[PDB]
Amino acid sequence: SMQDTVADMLTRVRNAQMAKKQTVSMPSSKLKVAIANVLQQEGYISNVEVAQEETKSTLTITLKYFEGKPVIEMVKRVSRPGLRQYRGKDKLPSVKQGLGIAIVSTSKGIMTDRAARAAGIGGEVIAFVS
Amino acid sequence: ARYIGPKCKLSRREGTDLQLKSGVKPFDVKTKKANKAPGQHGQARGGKQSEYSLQLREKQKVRRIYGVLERQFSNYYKEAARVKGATGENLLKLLESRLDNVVYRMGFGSTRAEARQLVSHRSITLNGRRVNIASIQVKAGDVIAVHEGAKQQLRIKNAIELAAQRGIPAWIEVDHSKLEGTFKAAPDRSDLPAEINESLIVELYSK
Amino acid sequence: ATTNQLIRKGRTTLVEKSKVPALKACPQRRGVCTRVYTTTPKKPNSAMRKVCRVRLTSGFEVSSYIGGEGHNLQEHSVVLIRGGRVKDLPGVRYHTVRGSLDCAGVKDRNQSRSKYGAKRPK
Amino acid sequence: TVRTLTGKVVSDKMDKSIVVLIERRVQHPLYGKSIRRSTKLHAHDENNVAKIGDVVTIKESRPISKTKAWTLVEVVEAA
Amino acid sequence: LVEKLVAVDRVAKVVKGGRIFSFTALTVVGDGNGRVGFGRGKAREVPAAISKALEAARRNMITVDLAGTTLQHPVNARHGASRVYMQPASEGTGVIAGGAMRAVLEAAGVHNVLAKCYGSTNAANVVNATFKGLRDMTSPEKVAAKRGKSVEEIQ
Amino acid sequence: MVVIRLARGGAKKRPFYQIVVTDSRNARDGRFIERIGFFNPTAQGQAEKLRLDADRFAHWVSQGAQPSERVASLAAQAKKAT
RNA sequence: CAGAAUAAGCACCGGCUAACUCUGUGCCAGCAGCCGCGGUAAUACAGAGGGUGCGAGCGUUAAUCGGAUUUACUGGGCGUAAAGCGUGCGUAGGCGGCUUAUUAAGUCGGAUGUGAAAUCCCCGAGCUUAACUUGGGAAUUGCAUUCGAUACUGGUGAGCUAG
RNA sequence: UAGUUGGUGGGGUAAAGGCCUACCAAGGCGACGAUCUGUAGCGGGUCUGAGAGGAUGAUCCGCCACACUGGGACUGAGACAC
Ligand SMILES: NCCC[C@H](N)CC(=O)NCCC[C@H](N)CC(=O)NCCC[C@H](N)CC(=O)N[C@@H]1[C@H](O)[C@@H](OC(N)=O)[C@@H](CO)O[C@H]1NC1=N[C@@H]2C(=O)NC[C@@H](O)[C@H]2N1
Repeated sequence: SMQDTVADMLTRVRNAQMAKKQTVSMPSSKLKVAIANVLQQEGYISNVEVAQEETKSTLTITLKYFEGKPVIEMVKRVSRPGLRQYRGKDKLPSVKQGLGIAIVSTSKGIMTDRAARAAGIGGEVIAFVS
Repeated sequence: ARYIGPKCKLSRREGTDLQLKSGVKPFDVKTKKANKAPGQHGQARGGKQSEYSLQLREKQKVRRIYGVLERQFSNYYKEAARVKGATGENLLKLLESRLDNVVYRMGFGSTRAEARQLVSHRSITLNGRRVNIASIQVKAGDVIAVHEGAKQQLRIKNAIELAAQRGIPAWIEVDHSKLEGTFKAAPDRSDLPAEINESLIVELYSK
Repeated sequence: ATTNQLIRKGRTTLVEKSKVPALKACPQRRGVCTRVYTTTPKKPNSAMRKVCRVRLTSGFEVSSYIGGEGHNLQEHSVVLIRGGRVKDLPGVRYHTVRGSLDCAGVKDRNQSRSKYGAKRPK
Repeated sequence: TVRTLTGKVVSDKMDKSIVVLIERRVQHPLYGKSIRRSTKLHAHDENNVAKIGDVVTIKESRPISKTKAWTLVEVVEAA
Repeated sequence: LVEKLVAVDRVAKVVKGGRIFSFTALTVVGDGNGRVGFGRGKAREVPAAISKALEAARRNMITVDLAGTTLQHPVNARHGASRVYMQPASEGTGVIAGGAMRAVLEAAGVHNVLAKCYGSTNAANVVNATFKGLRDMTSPEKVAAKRGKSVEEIQ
Repeated sequence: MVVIRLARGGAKKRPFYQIVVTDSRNARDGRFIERIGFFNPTAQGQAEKLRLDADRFAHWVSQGAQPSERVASLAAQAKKAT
């Protein structure tokens, strides 16, 4: 059964980018929307939309392609249900010598590792994007 | 221990003048066998070598001129690596700071071996006291003089006359009339010859 | 392996067996020569190579090669043995030190004298 | 100012004594995964108020018997 | 244009009444300022194989965007069963790498780098892996351009 | 009893003493309660010869610690110097 | 004060690996860490000459870690190279859909106490230099108490329907 | 596992305590490894390693244990005492 919806979302985005799709859709959740907002702010994706039919909620993401290649080149799930990963403020990972982002869930909300270091807090390392 | 024996074959093997003789007669007239290795199977300079051969041959050339053995040279490299800066220039500065080499560059000895013998036989005073260790590190603003009994030595007079032909370094201010001098600063890399390559030595010691 | 499998049962390290069991973690051993003889090499080598069966102070009986040309050993000699294989001889895992206790140094030898235990010529 | 623990009672058969199970969650030193560990502490309960299944608090004290060195403070929740 | 000869091997082909022997050569050419390429050559004799390998190397070249004299970021690359890891280093470190990586890095103009091979160390495969890693390495300007941001925003 | 005494260290023929407060039954260079200074009878040049923490010395004397003869002489000399 | 007077050996030279020839012997004598040398021109055995590396030392044996991503947490695999149980059901356990309130166990942050000295590292000091001795720092990545944060995981209450 | 696990009265100790004793109850530990068995003094540290790890516990410092092999107590502030 499905036991990691965040990993499902990341895999959907990865496969859509590899297949050169324009948009990608999934069932929605607040955590997924929070991650997508960080991606949009950092500029890896273009637009985030949430639609509601009744109790169902759908998340739609518009993908970006610059030159020939997709903008999101690498996206890796770091923390997983079988192995949770927590880091302090001094040991937050850096992706590609600061050229990528690490998505971190902290007590002040989801941010990048750069913002987490600026705020001087740690948290759970969700994913690496580059 | 210090190497004792023939210096000309040592210079020939590395393929350059190692400044191991006084210099009254040039290297070519002194040896007549340059471009030939000392062995009967000795060949020309154009013989190809491996990278391990080149690195080793550079380190041996660096050691032979200063008269330093392997243990002390390895300790020199280990200190230079620890000190912050360029490792090669640090090693060159350490080699150029030895008391015997400073005495030789002050012109009190025709060769570095003569300078070493002068230092060892207590003929040299550093900052007013008689020392006998050739490996003493000279620091900035130091004073090296010739001892009273050491003065009036024809070897010393010939040494200073021969040194007059060479150019006195910039970091050494020497009064030949009083047989005294002051080491002012460690030589920079530009002052030293550029034929010495130290990247090979650093690679060899850092493998 | 999964993380849970690693937690339940970790990784296993296999011990390495010594290639010189009779020395018993000692640089050398003393023994009594039980039988001195000659053997033939395994192919593709052919010779008559000198070996001795020795009983060690560790409680083991082994075979040890005699290096060099010309030896004065025999039964009941007391010898010192070190480690070292002979390769083409099956089952010879040790060497006999020349010129140590009863074994003598090789004769008329002037290079590599520290091996084979020959003193300086006059 | 006195060390205290919260747990659940797993035995009340003994006279004036209870066995409370304390649970903690730690990281595995090598593999990093969060695991759970359990310890059983005998505690002193003067009036036998505690029963099997309640959630209780116990504080450290001087020894009362061979195995009991903790004493009941209160019953947080009842079965 | 610096040219390095990484490897030379003698190969055999069986025919009736004997074997035909040949030579293969692998070469890496570069300009020392971010342009490098590699090639292979086969011939009955060594010099012709070397010349053909050099010609192929000059035909197959790429441009690499260095950060000074070192890499922009850590690189993981692989070709077949050969995997390579490369890491930027501070000035004075040197090229701490195996010979096959070293030729490519020096021809490309890298002066300080720490590198490692995992798996097979076959020369051609290692050269391919290092070549791919250098080709795929990115830079802050390209990252900012692709994300629609500024390099100061990227940091 | 509690004593204030000298524990020896340094090299052969060149002793260097730490001034320590300790139980008298302990070994000379072993377990101690607190170190409050040092003494170097062969100091040359810029080397310091005697440093004593007078506050800790007085505090420990007020609680019954007994200085040795050498330590008492050193304390008197340090007080005279300062 | 006297007078060069009292003071150099060891290993190696086929490739890995810096350093090559001549005699002697002829699958013998022998060498060998691995691949391998020796069966009449042996740069690989023994001697000699020459050279190379070290130097009051030089080699051999033994032992630990490394190279070994060759037990792979960092950091490996299972169609044919070693490796998916013959196939199901199911116990302990591991993991687990969406929304909301609350808690604060995991998680994160601050403060305080502690983490002996010596040792390691840094700047100095004294030894003719160095080893060595020594002043002061830094570090001791930990532990405990207490005060905070609530995104995620866990607990509790309520609700939902895509499993 | 049957003084075993807990309780009460009493004894005992410098002092808490099945430490001992008489009764009362049937408890206590264990797959988070009890019981049995092999090996081993522990730490600060030392060697190696990029690190994570691996190996180690001479000389210096702290703690523990032992004194030909076992069982005891006396004196004393302190010993079950090289
Ligand atoms: N293989 C023989 C196939 C025969 C087979 N029977 C065919 C068959 O049955 N059905 C047809 C099915 C065809 C299939 N759908 C298409 C396909 O195979 N896609 C994948 C292959 C892509 C492409 N085709 C090959 C390619 O780009 N190579 C380059 C090339 O060698 C060289 O670069 C240049 N430019 O020269 C090198 C750098 O020097 O980088 C290589 N790149 C890479 N090396 C890496 C590596 O190994 N792993 C990981 C990743 O890093 C790899 N990328």
